[PDB]
Parts: sequence; structure tokens; C-alpha cells
Amino acid sequence: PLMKQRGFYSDILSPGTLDKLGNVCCGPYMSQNLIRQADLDKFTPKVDSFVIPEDFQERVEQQIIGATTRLLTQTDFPLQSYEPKVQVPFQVLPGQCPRKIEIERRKQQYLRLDIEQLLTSEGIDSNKLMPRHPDLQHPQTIEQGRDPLFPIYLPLKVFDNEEFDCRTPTEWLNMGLEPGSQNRKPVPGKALLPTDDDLGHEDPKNQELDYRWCEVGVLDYDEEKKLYLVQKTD
Amino acid sequence: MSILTSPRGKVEVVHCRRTESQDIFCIKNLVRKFTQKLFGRLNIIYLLEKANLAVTVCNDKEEIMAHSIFLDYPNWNVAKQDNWIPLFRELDKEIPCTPLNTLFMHFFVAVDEYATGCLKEIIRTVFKAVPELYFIFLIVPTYLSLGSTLITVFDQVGNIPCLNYNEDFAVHICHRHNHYPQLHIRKARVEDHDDLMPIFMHYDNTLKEIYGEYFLAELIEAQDKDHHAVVCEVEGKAVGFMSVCTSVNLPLLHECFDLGPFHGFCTPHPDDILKPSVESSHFRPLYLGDPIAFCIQLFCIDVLISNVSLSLDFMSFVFSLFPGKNFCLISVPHLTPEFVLIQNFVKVVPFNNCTLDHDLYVFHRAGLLRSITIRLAKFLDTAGVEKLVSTLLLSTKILDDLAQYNEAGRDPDGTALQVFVAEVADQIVGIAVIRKEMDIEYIRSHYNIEDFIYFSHHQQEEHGRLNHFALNPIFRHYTKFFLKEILRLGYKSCLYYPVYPQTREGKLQSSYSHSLTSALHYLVPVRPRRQIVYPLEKLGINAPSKEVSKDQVSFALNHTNRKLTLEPKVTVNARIVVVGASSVGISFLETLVFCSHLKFNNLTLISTHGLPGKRLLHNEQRKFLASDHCFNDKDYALMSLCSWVNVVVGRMTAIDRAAKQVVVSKSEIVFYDHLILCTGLQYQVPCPTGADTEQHLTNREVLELSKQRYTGTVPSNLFILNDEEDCVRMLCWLRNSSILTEGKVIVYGNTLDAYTTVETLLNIGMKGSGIYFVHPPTESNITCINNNDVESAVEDALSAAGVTVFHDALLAQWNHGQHPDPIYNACFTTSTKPIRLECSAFFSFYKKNVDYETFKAFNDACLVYDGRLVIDTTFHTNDIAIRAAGSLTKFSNRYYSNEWTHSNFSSKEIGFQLAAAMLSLFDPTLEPVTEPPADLDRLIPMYKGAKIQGGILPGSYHYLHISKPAIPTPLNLQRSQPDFGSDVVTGNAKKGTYFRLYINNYKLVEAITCFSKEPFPSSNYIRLFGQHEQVLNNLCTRFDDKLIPDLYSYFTEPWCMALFHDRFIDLKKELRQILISKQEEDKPTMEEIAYRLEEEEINLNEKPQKYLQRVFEDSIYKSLLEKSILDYLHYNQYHLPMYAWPGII
Amino acid sequence: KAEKQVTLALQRQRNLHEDKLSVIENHLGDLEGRVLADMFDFLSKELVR
Amino acid sequence: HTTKAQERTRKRQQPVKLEPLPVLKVYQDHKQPEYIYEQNRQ
Repeated sequence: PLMKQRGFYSDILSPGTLDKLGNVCCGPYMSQNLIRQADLDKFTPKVDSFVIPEDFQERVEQQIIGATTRLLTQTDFPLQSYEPKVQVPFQVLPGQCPRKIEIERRKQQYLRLDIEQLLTSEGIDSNKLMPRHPDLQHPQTIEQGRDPLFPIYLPLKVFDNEEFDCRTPTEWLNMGLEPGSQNRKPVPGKALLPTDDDLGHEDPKNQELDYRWCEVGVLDYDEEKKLYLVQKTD
Repeated sequence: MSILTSPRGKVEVVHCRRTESQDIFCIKNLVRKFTQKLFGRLNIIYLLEKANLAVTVCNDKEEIMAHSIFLDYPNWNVAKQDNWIPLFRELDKEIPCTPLNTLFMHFFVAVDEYATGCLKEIIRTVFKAVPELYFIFLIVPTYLSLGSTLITVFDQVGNIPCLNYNEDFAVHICHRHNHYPQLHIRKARVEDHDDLMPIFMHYDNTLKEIYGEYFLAELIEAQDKDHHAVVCEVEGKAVGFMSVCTSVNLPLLHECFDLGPFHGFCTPHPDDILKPSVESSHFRPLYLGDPIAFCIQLFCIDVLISNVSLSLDFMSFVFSLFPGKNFCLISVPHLTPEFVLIQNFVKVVPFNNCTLDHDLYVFHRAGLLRSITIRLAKFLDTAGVEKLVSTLLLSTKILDDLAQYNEAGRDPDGTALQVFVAEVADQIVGIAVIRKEMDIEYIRSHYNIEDFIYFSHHQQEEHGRLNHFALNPIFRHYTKFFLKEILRLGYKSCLYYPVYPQTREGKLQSSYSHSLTSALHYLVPVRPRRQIVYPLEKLGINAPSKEVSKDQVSFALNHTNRKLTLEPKVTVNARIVVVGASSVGISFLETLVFCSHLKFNNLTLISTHGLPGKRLLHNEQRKFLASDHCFNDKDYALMSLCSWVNVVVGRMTAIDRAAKQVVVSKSEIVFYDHLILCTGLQYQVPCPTGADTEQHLTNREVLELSKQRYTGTVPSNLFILNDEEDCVRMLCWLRNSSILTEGKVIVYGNTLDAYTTVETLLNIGMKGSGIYFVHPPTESNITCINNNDVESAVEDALSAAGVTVFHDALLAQWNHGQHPDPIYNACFTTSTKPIRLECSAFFSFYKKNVDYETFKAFNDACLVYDGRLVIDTTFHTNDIAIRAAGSLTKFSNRYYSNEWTHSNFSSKEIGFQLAAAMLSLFDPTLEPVTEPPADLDRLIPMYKGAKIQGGILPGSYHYLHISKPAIPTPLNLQRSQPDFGSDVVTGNAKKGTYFRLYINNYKLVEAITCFSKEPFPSSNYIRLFGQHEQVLNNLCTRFDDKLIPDLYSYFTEPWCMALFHDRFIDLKKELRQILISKQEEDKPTMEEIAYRLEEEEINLNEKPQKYLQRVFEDSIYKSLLEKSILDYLHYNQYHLPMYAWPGII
Repeated sequence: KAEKQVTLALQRQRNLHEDKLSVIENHLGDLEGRVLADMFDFLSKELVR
Repeated sequence: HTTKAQERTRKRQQPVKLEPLPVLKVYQDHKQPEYIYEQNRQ
């Protein structure tokens, strides 16, 4: 029958046209209700009689409250550094997504993903990946039914292949630069690391060290080693 | 609704809704001695009745238990309604608590397990309602901790002693941000768009359907100095969007809207062409400054409740981006409700023939400010208010009264006078001027203020009544709070406003009228009452206390009182249009006025003369036209519909559905979104038979011609009188003419209207020999009185006058074949002979009809027309959007009831039920309702509102007749039939002393026919309709046993007066409902017992009356009805000086 | 010829049912009237005495 | 089938409501490749 809803926006203020209605002052001669007459100019005083009070600052002082997000959101991480690489031009064709949207979407998808559930769905407990000392106590016989004859010993770093990376380590560092700084922030990161940190560096091959994933700041990298410097966040 | 789990693991879902009195009983049952330590010697009635808000939470099963009451001042006397702000700042100078931003709690209870959830939900609800309420203050005597429940929400703060004693109270605080955040605002970024995009698409497709999906993003990119876009953010995510633009096409606004108050939309410029040197309505102020307003031009927001406060906060940031701009405009398309953001805006007034596709709204930079404050009149205010009022009409009076109160401490007579100013950033822009009432009893007798007060808890000390109130309209959005502070400061509960009939005295706006500025928005209209006619000479002392008895210069009552002062009272912008009023239409306008839940804004009435009842007639003018007695001058004054109803003069001249537009002739256009047609039936020209007395034909030949329309020229001395304006036109013309002295005049048509005209002309003083009166034979032989004795009386009075009476005739041609204007001589055909008559003037009441012009306008519409206008039994035309009612309307043949029509019933009942139906489309507070079942399409449902006709009659008789709706039938046919009725009749019509009633063999009354030379109390007698003879004091025996001398005098006796009293019918509803209640395990209701006994489900040797009466008087139900009656007497005794209950002694 | 009896039947069923039910409802309105009336008149007359 | 004249009446009945926010329209046209090539022509 009849509805009440729209996009709830204005229009006829547009400077472009006094046109489409032609004469708008074309109705019958009104006889108003009382209430609007009581609103009208003879019942009301005019804006120019009213004082213009002095200051914007007085309004700001009258503000009362802490806004929703402003503070808890704060972190050391550089923002633009979050942005994935993607090859979409700067000036898309109308009807395409503009470039910045793609960046947000891709990053949000990535955050929404969890590596832990993917890696377990492939079948690998990350803790398995690390090389161990052999348990000379109980060397695994083939009957034992482990997947290999013996767990990891060759460092995975041997096989780690740069085929998949989108950025060089130097590129990663550069991207760490929010423009205009002399010196970069660290970049945000997730990384696989022991839970007993001193023992972790003292004996990365320990049988009992549990290797867990965690979120981290990324400090620098050495081609000399081909190793990055990273730290577990506050 | 929210989900709460008990620690038992039971789950409930709950809603919050604004308290309704039936809740109070339940909630009071919750109250505990523990709670009495918090708030003991609270009886809820008082605190609710003074409340600023009552809030209840309830579960899907309608188990009610969560409640709190809040007010603008603390409990426990720790401070005063006089003031508290310094004392609380003395607790903590940093808390900005003020009546702008502060409320206190005063009660709560809930069943504990749900209770802890409910308290949180109620708190959230309150902060969601009242956005400036940044805190709730909670205060207890120091010996109490709050304990877990309240500790979950409130935190402790420096203590206040008792104002009197060495008894301390501890103070505890709850923060809005803890339980309902602010927003955060930042200037938009592309990432923000994606969050918002689903929100827009939920609201609408159309914009995306033009632009394509990324339109919002492209707009975000578009921004510059001329167009900024900004969003609110929560949870690190956006959900609101607002657009602004600097451009505003000032020529449009300057034409369309009266910026008299709003010069500021332009800069000043030294030419200031703000005035002319009806042309004032044609004039337009020629501003010559520059555009310093900006627009908003896209907005959506939503968790949804987060929008409510946060929309307002957007305005603060928006103004920051336009250092050059101080006004915000938004144009709102029709049908769109005022969502929260707009509600703060002033609604601009379009000019006297603006028509725009939109309504327009304003808000101003100053509104952001918060130093708005009230203070009571002192000297310096004189300068500020002088600067302020300079354009006010009664600026001198208002100033003079402010100065007076600054000297006097009193009004000139001495009674209370109170004057209030609004102070802002050390500046003034507010004035209020208010007086203390004492005719409160007169108010309560005239209007149903009781709908919105439980008056007995209030007192004669407590009432303010407004006279002058004017403002910077920008503040008007705050002003609802301004009324709250006025009521607090004055120690008044109520403000009253009297709207005085705008006809006024014949020239004078009598000083009972007041100069009302904006306040009318916030008040409510109060339904008008109906006094009983009091036989004060039979009563003496026992009168209704004489103040109530008084007449006074009759006017409409509008009101506000503290508990209202929060209700947003959501406006309706829909253009709802109602066409004509004759016989009926006003009833629709009444119901739409008289429902405070809503606030109609675009509603417009179109009529030949606009409003009914304009004229200060004198009663002889009323003598012309037979009346339905359902309205009168004072009724129209009370209903005061013009206060909100917008009015256009002259009938409408075309329909045009495709636009949804209606024409007033000469291409003056109105637009509707709902169209209700109610022209009534109207008289149409008495077409001459064409075939003549001079042509001697057989009468049936002429009868066929007599049906046809007339299409010749109109005689200047022939008269058609539909309306009081027609009567006055004719009467002034007659007074300015000879005929009244001497002439020979025909009134033609056998309807009552003829006899009323004849009496009127005899009152004017034409000799009865002057008067000639011709009444053609009917298509159905029911006389317009169906009472042969009274008819004979009238005919003998006509004989004594010498009026010239002609049955059987038919109108052969005045002026025969000679030019018809003016008429001079006339012929009449008959079953046997020619007639000629001499006719100075001719009055028609031949046949009522739809107007030819409007009939054609309908047929152009291609709305279904079967000689009368076709509707279903739920008012739908063939257009879903167009609906119609009243005697111009008729049902589809499938109903097989072309005899039965809206013509048959009362007018008022029709308009009332039509409005009730149409409200269901408009009202959000009832659920929206489906289209009818076809099962309803089967039938016309039996209305009952009796139909009134009443008249003064030749030889100065009064006459009144009331009917059950029926197909006509002759009196003697029904009386000779046995299977109908007992009648009751005390009379001699010629002697001017006459009643007739018919009672039905169901022993109810369902007729009146009374004929009189006494000014009958028709209002009282109308209540006689539908009454049982028992209710009329076992009337039947009184008629049988020589006990009544006559009816008129006997109704004087006091007991009947309750039967006249309106509430008593609703008490009868209560009494039936009590019988509907089931009192004891073994027992049916008295109703079910009756049902059994009357339906032969039980069979008897005594007649059923004896068995039933015995069983009732033996039963306890009698005590319950008796008690209920006594109680109603208590309430009504204020109105009524004659009902015994404990309270008399 | 079919629709004619369809309408006639639907009409007469409705109209008869309406008559019957209103007839029954009347008696109840009678008895409720009686009980209201006798008190209302007694106690009002009593007061003025 | 046989319904031509109705088109004219409907054609006039067609509504007239404008581009709801003109800045957007302007900005869209400025991204039009053909307009950009027109600016190159200039």
C-alpha cells in the first residue's frame, strides 16, 4: 500500500537547477494551520537579534567524554607497513574497485586467516618441524610408525625457498619506513618460536622445547646470516 | 530485546517499554523491605505521578519485573528542586552535572536473577533515550553500601549530610560512557566505505542501482573544500556516514520559504529589504548578503541505537569544517519519518502557495553550545529581552509584564506571575511568561485532563498556565527540557494553554486569547467533554458546583505535564488529505487531532468554505437548515481543528490519480499521499419537469422527466442552501430585498428542510398567506416524519398560518417557456387538474445528490461509480491508496445490500471507525495490520451509532428524531405487525407536549420521536438511545401503571443524570466485564447461567427473569457490581452532586 | 447460475447468523442493564434524600 | 498488441527526480576516459 523508507538524503538544494518544477510557487493560496503561524516570523524573534557567542573553544571545553576508540587502539606498529603488495593500478576504470579498497580487503582476509589451523589441516604440528637431538634413550625403530624413519634433523632453512616471497628483505625494511622518518619502525610479524626463551636460544634443538606461534615486532635483517631480528611484543 | 540467563541456567528474553499503569500493580508487588531501606515510605503512585520518566522491562511471557523511576532532583532531601548544582559541585567541582545533563534515580526492583541483567538493560535504555544524560546519581544514607547489584554499575563519590540533621548520605555515580559510548569522529577514508556499504544496501538499492556498487567509495574520494565526508567509528570500524556540501541554491529557498526569522541564512547587507513598503503574502524578503548556510546531503547510521545520540555529535564536527558557515539545511522528502538526526532541526515553514517535493529543516551552529541555562527575572534581562522581542507582535506587552514582575513580585491583580529567561554563553535568548491557574475545576469539567493526570494526587496549588513563550527556535529542540525546568522552578506539575476561537469577537481578539508562539508543538490536545443539562432550579444547593456550571468564552485546551516532557512524540510527515465535511467529514479530523501518540504535520482539509462553523450566526439562521444535532458552534470551537488542520477554500474540481494530485479550479494543485473522500450528499437543482401543466400529459410521463438533471441557466431568485454560508448569503439578500415584506414564495420538496425553512420565514415575519409549499409524492411512501399525529399537528399549524399546501403535485415550469431568470409565475401538475402559483422566490429541497461537478471529477478519475461511489466494507476504492465513506458511498452488488449504506448510520461512528482503520496505516505503536480477509468481504458489519435528525417546525415547535439504522418502513405497518416492539408514548403533538419511544421485544429502546415547544435536553435524551427499560427505572411499568405523568419532567430526577454521564457507559462496560469474570470454582458466570436459561439449555416453570434475578441476588456478584458502582460514584462525584457512597458519610 | 446461488447462500447464511447472534446477545444486555440500573437508581435517590 | 497511445501518457507520467547529489555526478564524469581525452585535446 504505502511505505515510509528511503535513502534519507537531501537534493533540491542543488545549485544546478531551479528547473524541473518550473513554478514551485504554484499551489492554491494557503490558509495555514495555527501552529506554523505561531512558529512564523511575527511570533518568533530573528536570528540577527540573537547573540553570536564568542568561541569555538567554549564548545570544546563544554565537551565531556572520552571517545570510543582513540586510545586502546594505540600501538607502535606502522600502519602503511600493514599493506600487502598488489598490482592494481592507481586509477581503476569506473565500476572497478579503486586500488585502496583491494588493499583493505586483502589484509582483512589475511588477518581473518589463522596459519595454525591451515598448517594443522595440512597435517603438521609446527612443533614437529624443529630439529631435535636424537633420544638415544629410545631411538625410534621403523616399527614405531612415525612418518619418517627419524624426525627432523636437516635445518628447514636449507629448503626454505624464496620462490613465494613478494618482497626482498631490503624491501621489507624499506616498507618499514613510514615516509618522512629518518629511521624505520619495526614491521608487524608472526613467527614460530619456543616458549622457554632463554633455553630457546641456549638449545634450540632441545627435546622438550615447545615451539609456538606468536606476534612480534621485526627489528632488522642480515644478508650476512640471512636471518631477521624479531622480538615478542609487549 | 536481550537474552539473560539466570544462575540456574534458565534463559529469558526481555524488552523495555514505557510504563503503563497496569504495570504498577505488578511492580508494587515486587517491592521489598530491603528496597524500603533504599526508598521506604515510597508509595509508587505519588512518585510516578510526579515522575519525569517511568521505565519498565518485561519478558516475552509478559512476566513484568524490572522498573525504575527517575527525576530531575535527588531523593532524601539532600538538595532541592530550588537548587542543587552548587552543592553537588561542592562534592566534585569537575562533574558538569546540571539539569541540562542530569537525572537522579528514585526506585528500582526486579527478581534478582533476571534483576541484575535488567538493571543494566534499563540503564542502557535510559542513556539511549536521553543523550545529554551523561550521568546517573545514586544516593543512600551512609550506613548502607550499595551491594552487588548496584555496585555492578555505580561508583562512590563524596558524601552529602542531611540538609537538616547530623544524618549523612553517601553519593554514588554511574557513567554514560561505561554503559553507552559516545562516537569517535574522523574524516573518511576509503577503507571506511566497505563497512558502510552493507548498511546503505540494507536501507536502499536505488542509489547503487544508479551509481554502481562503489559509489560510496568514489564519493569518499571526491571530497574537497566544497564537499567533506565524515564517519563515526566504534570497535575500530565505521557505522555511520554523513555528507555535506557548501552549495545552496539561494533563489530557490528565498522563493519557497519565509526566512523572516532566518535572515541569517544570508549575511547581513545594508539594504535589508526584509519587509514590504494580501500582497504581504505575495511579498518575498529580498536578501542581498551571501550564503552562510551549508547542507547535509547524505546520511545513514546504525548497535543501531548507537545512532541516537551519536547523530547529534556529528553536527559538532561538521561545523568545524566550515569556518564560514553557521546554518545547516536538510531537505526531507515526503513520507520519510523524522529519524533522530532531523528531529533536532527546526521544520521550516513553506510559503502561502509553496508546494515543494520536500519539507525543509534547519539547525544552527549555536545549537552545539551547552551553556543554555534558565534564570528567573532580574533587571539586566530588560536590555537583553528588549533586543530580543523587537519583532514580537505583543513585544510591548511581554516587556511590560517582565518589567512589572521585576518591580511587583505579582501580576497587577496580585496573583502569581512568573517570568523566565534562557541564558547562553552569558547571553540571553529565551523568554517565558506564565500564570498560576485556579479555574482548574472548570478545566476538569470541560476537558479530559484526567487522561494525563491522576488529579487527586496533585493539588490546587500545583498548576501553571502559559500566556507568552518565545525563543530562538534553535533552542526549541532543547525547549522540551525548558518546560521541565520551568515546571521544576515554579514548583508546578502542569502547564496549560487555551486556544481561543480565531473568529474571536466580531472584531476583538478578547484578552482571554493568548499570543501563542512555538509552544503548541509540545503540548497535547485534550478531548472535549459533554456537560449534562442540569435542572438547577430542581437542585438549589445540589447543583454542580457553580464554577463548573458557568459558561465561559469557549475555547480549546492544550497541555503538558512533567511525565510527558520527555516523549519525542514522533511527527508524521505524510501528506494525508481529507475532502469535504458535509454531514460527516469532521469526525475523521477529530480522531487525528485527538491522539497524542502522534503529531500530524502535512494534514490538509479541502472544502467549499474550509472549516465548518465559521460564522457568529444568530439562531434564526440555524432555523433554516434541519440539523443532525451532532455538532454546534461550541463543539467546533472546542475541536479547534484549525490549530493543526491546514485549510483550503472552495471544493475540488478534478481528481488525477497518476500524479496523486487534486485540483482546485484554476490549476491550483494539492498533492496527497492518502486521499479520503467525504463530500457528503448535497442538494442539486430542482430540474423543471420540462413537460408542462400547459401540456396536460399523464403524470408518469412527467415523472420520468423529473428524474433528469437540469442544464439550463440558474434563476437569480432560486435558492439552494447546503450550508450556513448559503443561508447567510440568502438572508442578507432577502433583507436587502422587498420580498420579505410582501412577496409570494415557494419552498419545494417534501423533506423536513422545507418545514424548517417555513418556520424560519415565519420567524423572519413573512405572512403565512405569503408562503406556498409543495411536496411531490415519493418513490417510497414513508413521510419525512413517520408520525402521522405530529405531521397532522404541523399541518394544522400551517393551516393557522395559512401556508399553501399541495400533495401529489410535480413541478411544471416556472415561467413556462418564457425566460426563467427571475422566476415570477409557476405551474404544477397533479393527478386531476392544472395548478398555477405566483412565486416571487423559490426554495429547493427536492433531492440531495452528489454534486454534478464532483461526480464528473470522480468519473474522470475512473474510480468505480454506480450512481453512488463504490467501496468495500473496509473503505478501499478500486485504488488501494484512495478510500471513501459517508452517504455518497455504496458497496459492491455482491454484498447484495444496495439498500444498506453509510447513509443509514450516524456520521460520527463512521468517521471514528474510518480513522481507526486509517490510523493502523500511520501508527507505529500498534502493529501494522494485514489487508482484510475475504471473509470480511462477505458482509457489512452492523454499526449501531444512532442517526439524529432534529428540527424547529412551523409555529415554533422543536422536533427531534433518532433511529436505529434501517431500511425505511411505515409506522403503521410496523405497529400493526405484532413481532416487533412495545412502544412508550406520552403526548399531544398540537399541545406541544410529545414523546414517542419504541422499545423492541428485546426490551431495549431503539427509537426516539419527540415534538416540542420546549428547549429539550437533546444531549441527555440521546443517551436514552439503546437503553433497556430497566435502565430507565423499569420504565415499562412506569408507562403501564399510570405512574408517569409525562416523560420530560420525569427525566429531571437525579438518578437519570448518571445515565446521561459519559463515563457511566464505560462503567457499564466494566460491570459487564466483572460479570465476565469467574468468581468461584463451581460456578459459571452470571452470563453463562443466563445463556443456559435463555437458550432452553435449562427449562423452567418460572419465567427466566425470576430464576436469573433470584440467582443473581443470591450470588456474590451483586456485591461486586454494587462496590464497583460505589467506587465510580467516588470518582464521578467530583462531577456529580447526587451519588451516595462512603464519602458522603 | 452457479454464482447466483453462491452469493444468495453466502448472504443468507451471514444475515441469518448475524440476526441469531445479535438476538442472543440482546438478552445478556438486558440482564446486565437490570443489575446496573436497580443499584444506580436506588443509591442516587438515596443520596438526595 | 494495440496499446500505443498509452505510451505517451506514461511518458509524461514518468517522474522528474534529479541526480540526488550533483558533486558525485560531476566527479564520475571527470573520471570518464573520453572526458580525460577531451582534456588532452584541450
